[PDB]
Amino acid sequence: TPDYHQHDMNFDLSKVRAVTVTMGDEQGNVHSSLKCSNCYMVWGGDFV
Amino acid sequence: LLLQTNLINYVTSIRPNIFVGRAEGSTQYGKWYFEVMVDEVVPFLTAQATHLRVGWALTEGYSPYPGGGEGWGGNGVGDDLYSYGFDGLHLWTGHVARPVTSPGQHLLAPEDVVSCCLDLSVPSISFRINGCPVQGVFEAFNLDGLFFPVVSFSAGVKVRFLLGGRHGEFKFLPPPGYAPCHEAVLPRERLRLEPIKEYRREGPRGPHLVGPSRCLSHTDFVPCPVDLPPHLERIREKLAENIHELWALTRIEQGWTYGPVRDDNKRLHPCLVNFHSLPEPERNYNLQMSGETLKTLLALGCHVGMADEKAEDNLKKTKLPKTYMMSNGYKPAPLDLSHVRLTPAQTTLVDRLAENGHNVWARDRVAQGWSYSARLVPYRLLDEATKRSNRDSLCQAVRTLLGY
Amino acid sequence: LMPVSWSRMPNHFLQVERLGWAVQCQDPLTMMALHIPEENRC
Amino acid sequence: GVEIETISPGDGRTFPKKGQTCVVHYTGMLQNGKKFDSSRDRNKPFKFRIGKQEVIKGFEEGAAQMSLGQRAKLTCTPDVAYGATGHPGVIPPNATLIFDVELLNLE
Repeated sequence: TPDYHQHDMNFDLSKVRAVTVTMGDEQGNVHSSLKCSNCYMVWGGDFV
Repeated sequence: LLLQTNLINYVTSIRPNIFVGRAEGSTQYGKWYFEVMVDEVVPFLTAQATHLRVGWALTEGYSPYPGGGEGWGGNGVGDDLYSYGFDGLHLWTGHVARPVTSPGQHLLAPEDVVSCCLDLSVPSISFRINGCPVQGVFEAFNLDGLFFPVVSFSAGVKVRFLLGGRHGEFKFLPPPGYAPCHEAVLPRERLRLEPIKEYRREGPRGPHLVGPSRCLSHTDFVPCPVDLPPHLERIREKLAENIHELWALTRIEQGWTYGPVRDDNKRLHPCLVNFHSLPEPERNYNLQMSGETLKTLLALGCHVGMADEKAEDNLKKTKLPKTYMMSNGYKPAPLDLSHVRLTPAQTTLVDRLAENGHNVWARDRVAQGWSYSARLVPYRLLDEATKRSNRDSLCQAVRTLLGY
Repeated sequence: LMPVSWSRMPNHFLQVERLGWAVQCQDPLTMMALHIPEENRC
Repeated sequence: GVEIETISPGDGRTFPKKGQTCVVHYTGMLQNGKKFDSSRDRNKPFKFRIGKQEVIKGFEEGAAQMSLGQRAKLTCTPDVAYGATGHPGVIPPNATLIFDVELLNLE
């Protein structure tokens, strides 16, 4: 997505921004659990 | 297809000097709390609404950049993945907002209080309206640096910012276990409000262009303690007694002449006698931390070798300042380790050894649950007063160079 | 990706202790902007 | 369907009736976030008569549910405002309209 500006030479998939947003009721029981990430990729080393 | 255009107002962010983070070492508690006071009544001055937000941001923001931005203009907190904030009706992360629920359902208004939360084991951020919880929590972080209490404002704003024990009158009671955030300050200066990533500042001549500043990191805020010839183990007490001479020197000025009951407040001391006359944990008290220090001294990289042997007894003591004598008969008298002006490396080697001593004791304090609560920071980051005593105390032990 | 650009310096900024350590801000300020929609800077 | 979500509280007792003028200092937006109308760039508040079919259907069924001094946020569905052909040059066809209405005075 366009709001991604990580320019590093030591990048691994652990170095990916990911923020989990959860909301619930006043009872405390959750109501959704959204995860926004600035990057949606896989690792090619995870297949070969 | 085309290039649309419009008018955008301006916004700026302000943060305190405090710096909180979590890492292996001195990491405080991971439980912090503060409020804030707002009394602004200008919702539509100069067309667009007046942006007002508060929250957290990590120490890689670089957001301010007054002018252009990403969505529309150089916006404030919440429109990225490096800042988490709240406005009164929405949660902002990644420039996208979601509505929240609470009793009252109105955004920030004059005469109101908002309470933020911090808990770095779950790690998650919650918020609290003046007297009720806000139903929403951020989770799944990537905490690697530190955090800023950040505020956002467009213009025409006179917000008062609440801290705590210093002057912030906490209207409400923090939940069980939360530092008021005034304790966490750099122990080398006072606290103040400054704008983040400022590159122009006013002055008597006028504008001043300032480049990038410096900042700490997770690794920096972590103390780290450092990792046989017969004469090395032969001296022992000889250096210990020479160190033990000073143990009464200023404790004569204190007036603590061998207190038999350990008067901690009425000026007496129970370990002010000879080594054998001393209690059981008093010989390694001045030798174990010194023998290991000498054992570690090889790892210090110093160039030392016991080869003086000047009559093997020319190190004469200094004594006879009036009575100066106790029931024990010690009459403390430091030896002739006075005319030793050290070496350029020794000026730092003693400091380097002193840094190890502060770091080693820091690890010992950290082991017992960070001193088990109830005030010492990592070396080279600590205060100035602590940097004074530790030099002279270790110097006398180190002045034995070229004497034995 | 290249970690450099050339951004302009606005000619006027936002300008700006006691109980509460309040902030000071009176005057408003604004600017004109573009919204090239392909990738969305401004 | 008009979803009225409030933004700032109001009086809560004075509501518009038939045959009565209102002044509304609105600013309209689309679903994507692009503004297509504002009545504050002109510094001239919009005034309309309720019931005589001046405004669109979503605007008056939106302005009737509010109070004096209240500022709310509407989400007008495309069925009730410019369904098929739309308004040429401003609003694309089959687009959702969002209005941040604020009633200044006179119900």
